[PDB]
Amino acid sequence: LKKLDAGKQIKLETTQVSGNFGTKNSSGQIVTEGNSWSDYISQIDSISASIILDTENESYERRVTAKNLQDPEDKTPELTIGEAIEKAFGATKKDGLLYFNDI
Amino acid sequence: EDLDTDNDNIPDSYERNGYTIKDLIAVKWEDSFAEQGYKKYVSNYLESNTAGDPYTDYEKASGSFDKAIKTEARDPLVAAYPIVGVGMEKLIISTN
Amino acid sequence: LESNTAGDPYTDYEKASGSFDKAIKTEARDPLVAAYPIVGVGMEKLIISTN
Ligand SMILES: [Ca+2]
Ligand SMILES: [Ca+2]
Repeated sequence: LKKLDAGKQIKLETTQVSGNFGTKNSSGQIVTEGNSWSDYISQIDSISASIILDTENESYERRVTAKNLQDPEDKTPELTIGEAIEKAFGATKKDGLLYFNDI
Repeated sequence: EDLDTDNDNIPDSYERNGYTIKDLIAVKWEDSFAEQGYKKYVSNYLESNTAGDPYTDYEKASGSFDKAIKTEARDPLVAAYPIVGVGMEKLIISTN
Repeated sequence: LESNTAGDPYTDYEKASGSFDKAIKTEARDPLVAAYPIVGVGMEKLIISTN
């Protein structure tokens, strides 16, 4: 409790976030149960980069597939950083500069 | 000499002599192939999964599984395997 | 271009046809008026004690 008075900050670390997504069943019925995100989480983080936006009222984080030039059998497209950003946040090119809405 | 016994989608002469994966089909091994960056795979044509893990020799070389798998485990002889121990960081002793 | 235009589990046909759970309010038969239960919990009695 004395480490708070010196002004050190309490961190709220939150690990694994088990949950579900919604698929379209063969009867037009959206189902949530059995569709564990944590199944695909391990995959995506492996082949991707992590992109975050500050936007000082609310933050946005995205994941985008990378190429890994050292594999010939990965026929995934290749992206420069600036190219990734505009697709990861729906950004626009007003003048070649990238704009979020007007930022 | 172009027939698959273990049905792993890899003909026996390929598995026995040498093969890599191109466009997700099994083609035979050439030494000029290593230039672009392919790897030389060779496995047991008498076993669905040569390494013994739940993934077949095809799947391993193809890379068509859980992509978080370390790349060396794509070799049908390097078994995909999670090795987990529990380490300790803080040691607190008390009398309460 | 959509199985269920409104987004609810019922298809645009089913909505207009009225061939579903008949307790659905009739305006929700319009494939644009989403069938939707909106439930809050109200309070009637407020008792405060020290026990
Ligand atoms: Ca085999
Ligand atoms: Ca075989």
